[PDB]
Amino acid sequence: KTRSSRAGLQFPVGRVHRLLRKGNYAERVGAGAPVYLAAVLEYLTAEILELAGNAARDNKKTRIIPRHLQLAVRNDEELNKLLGRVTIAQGGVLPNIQSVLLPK
Amino acid sequence: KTRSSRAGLQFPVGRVHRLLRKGNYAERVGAGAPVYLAAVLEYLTAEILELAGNAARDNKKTRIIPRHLQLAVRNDEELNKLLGRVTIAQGGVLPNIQSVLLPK
Amino acid sequence: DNIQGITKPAIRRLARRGGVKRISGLIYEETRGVLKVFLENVIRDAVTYTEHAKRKTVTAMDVVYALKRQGRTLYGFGG
Amino acid sequence: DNIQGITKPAIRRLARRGGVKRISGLIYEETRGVLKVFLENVIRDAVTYTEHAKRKTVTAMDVVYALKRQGRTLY
Amino acid sequence: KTRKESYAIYVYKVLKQVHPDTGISSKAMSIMNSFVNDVFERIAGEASRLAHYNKRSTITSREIQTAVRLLLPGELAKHAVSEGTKAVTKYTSA
Amino acid sequence: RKESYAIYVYKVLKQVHPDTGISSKAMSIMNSFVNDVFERIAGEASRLAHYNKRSTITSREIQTAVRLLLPGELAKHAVSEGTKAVTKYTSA
Amino acid sequence: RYRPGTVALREIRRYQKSTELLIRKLPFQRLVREIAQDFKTDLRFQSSAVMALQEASEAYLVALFEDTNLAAIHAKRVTIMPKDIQLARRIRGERA
Amino acid sequence: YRPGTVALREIRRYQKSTELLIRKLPFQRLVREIAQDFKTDLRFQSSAVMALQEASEAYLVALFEDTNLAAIHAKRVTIMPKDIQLARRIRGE
DNA sequence: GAGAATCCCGGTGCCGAGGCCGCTCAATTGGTCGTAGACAGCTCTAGCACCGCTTAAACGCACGTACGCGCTGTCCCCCGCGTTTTAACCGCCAAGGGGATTACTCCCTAG
DNA sequence: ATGTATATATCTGACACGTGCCTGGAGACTAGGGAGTAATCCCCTTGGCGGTTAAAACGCGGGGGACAGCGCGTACGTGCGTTTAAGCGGTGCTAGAGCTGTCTACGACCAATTGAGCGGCCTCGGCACCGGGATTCTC
Repeated sequence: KTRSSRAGLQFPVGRVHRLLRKGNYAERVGAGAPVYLAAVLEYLTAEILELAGNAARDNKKTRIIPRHLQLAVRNDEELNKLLGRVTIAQGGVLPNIQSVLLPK
Repeated sequence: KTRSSRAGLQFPVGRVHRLLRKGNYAERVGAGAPVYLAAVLEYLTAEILELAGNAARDNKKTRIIPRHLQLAVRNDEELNKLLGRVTIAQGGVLPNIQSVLLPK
Repeated sequence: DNIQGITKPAIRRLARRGGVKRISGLIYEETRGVLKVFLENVIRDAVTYTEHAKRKTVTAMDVVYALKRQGRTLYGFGG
Repeated sequence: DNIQGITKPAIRRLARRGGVKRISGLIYEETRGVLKVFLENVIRDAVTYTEHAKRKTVTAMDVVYALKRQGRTLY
Repeated sequence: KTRKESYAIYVYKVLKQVHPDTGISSKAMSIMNSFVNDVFERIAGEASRLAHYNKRSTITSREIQTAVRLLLPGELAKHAVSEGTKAVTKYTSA
Repeated sequence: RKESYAIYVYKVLKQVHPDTGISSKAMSIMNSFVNDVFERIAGEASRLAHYNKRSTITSREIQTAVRLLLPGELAKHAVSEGTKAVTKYTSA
Repeated sequence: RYRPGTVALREIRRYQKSTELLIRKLPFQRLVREIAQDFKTDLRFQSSAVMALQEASEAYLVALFEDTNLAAIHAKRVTIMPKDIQLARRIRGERA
Repeated sequence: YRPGTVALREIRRYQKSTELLIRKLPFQRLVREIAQDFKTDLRFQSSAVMALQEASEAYLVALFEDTNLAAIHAKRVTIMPKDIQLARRIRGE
């Protein structure tokens, strides 16, 4: 009977509707816009959860450390442009050494 | 009769009150906030207009060009760090020649 | 085709108003490349702006709010 | 002695995390001064958020908003 | 106690749905909680300004559709507008 | 009516520089400028209203916001002029 | 009479003194026309729009050439090379 | 004295792990004192101080990556304060 | 010592920047009430400070070798300039396709 | 003489499931005004004329600037002796963070009104443009 189950989606649609009502964005809100928000949110976390999963099995660890999502987010240019300006706590540096800086 | 003349300001209270009312910033708004924003705007265009008059008096011009307002923003470093992200149309840049480029 | 419209003396004038004294020949194609990708990004904003409003013209308000979108806004044509 | 509280080998580890092979000896005071004015610019916004919140101490979310302010958003 | 609002269980069991044998830590829940309300306020603002630029006084699927077609660099928008349209058609089907 | 701010800063300019004029292109430039600062400070007023759950915006919140985004001595002069403006409001 | 260079100094002084556009309008609106017709079909345009992107393009050109000037000064060179503008776009975050 | 091998292992050993470099108590008084500039005896917070620690570490590693890239541009590995001034001026400040 | 190349002083339409009336919405004033900000008062989390053992990290002196730097010979590729020539730009003329707005309406989103 | 190999046996240690609960999302009912459509007027810009003209393309003489190359010294890397004051962790104290209660006055809402800023029209002088003479780096 929940509207998220009626939409066939997993991310909640009443929660984002509640946050949209008192979030002071618009005085009138349509019905399909929170569904569209939940859809694009589910797609974004589905994509980086696939990325964190393949980083986790690349390092062979059952638990995704945030460092796994650092080298998951630095391995694609779309999120290198979407999350390039961001600053991450406990992120480290990806392995990148110039060829000229290496000896011989 | 006007609230700007009642508070001694020049920018109107009702117009900026309608601006902060229909612009969905807050459902409940204040009354000292529009007169105080009018005061802050009065100070801002006072500093801008005095800098523009200083940039126009030394160039011996009765009118203020976009070159004069460009000289008004790009000279004082406080306002230059305030609004340095915004470019000026038909403003140009100040004459800056580095010390290396000077022929000796 | 039509990318040489910003030809060599135009880039020379841009360099002279930019402050660079000496110009090599490889500067011109790189500068028009970054110009044709920067204006491509602005027009990429403007196409979604126009198709949002069901409006088939591009005004000065379109490019001014687009420059507001990439954080390089400009005064003179609305705020 | 707040300037020399931060150690030179800590700046060495920061340089080796940045990818610096050879580093000079006059870089430490200038790097410390740039870091001092950067943290002062951050803590100015942080302390105005503490006076916003009717609190006499600092918390998490004021530093969070102060990091979201100037475009180095904290994660 | 206080009723804290967090979508950690939602991300936790889409992780369990797509990766049935993978674990996670609490710092990770905090870190993509920061992700999803970062993008939630970012794209909620974007659409807001846009619709106000359009001078419209509401937020239906159209404004957020052009906002998510415009905002993020690529690829994820190409799947995202398709899957969002498919989501709103299963909503209107129900 | 099509709202603008022409006669306002014309009166302000006659107050500060009574023998100086300005052009219409520059008038549009300062129109874009006043719209920019108004939208910036109104967005800041909304977000630091939203930070501490306060549904009402008063003078002290956006006072701290102009202490925030403006640098030092301009913020001092702005807050002094703003405080005297609201006290000559509330005196009357 | 014949100099290695002094006309360039007078030219940069006059161009920093002046504020007029140095980019011709017809090739500019021709190239944005080609980009717009490459993206979509049958678009309309305004004149204030194309002088607005003219102002944006000249401001971005002024900023990028100031960037390459400072990078060439710190590189102890007078002639400019595309390595400086490549490092300028890499440092500023325009490409990465 | 073996030159370069120990430095290469050093570069790999803090480009592989994610350890903290700045000590917590020096930086503590540092920011505490920068805080006193605005609020004295400012009761502080552990989340606040590791927020400043990670923000300062990220800014330091970004500025130092900028510095060594523009030094490798300048055909010289070593670092001068004019390189830091160039990186600060070009990057926006 | 000469010469292109500047700055400076004087005439000339002009056409784009100041007033002014008409007046139409928009800021101003007054009444009403229901809720949110502010103050008082309340319970405990957590920040501050100090003591003491452990010890790995930090300072300091000694030296050694590649690398920053100083100088040099060299192509050679950009820079000033004469000669076509080729597209830019100004003045203008008509179309017609698209932007604004009036005007009812109904449904779907506020409550 | 000693590692070790491969199974014990205890034995903690960090992690996922089975009960309460409360509160906010969903079902149902009422309203009104915000998009929806579309027609019509008007306005501007996209083509198309054509002259003419500053300015780009092209080729050629020449001169300092960039290229690799070689030597001089010294500065950071490496190492061991000697601190030291970071880290753990422990305890004691109390400010202040945070939640609840209650009040009341600033402020949203509504109806009438007056007034002042938008605009078409009108008028005129500041500045660019042109012409010719003084003046200053440069060869």
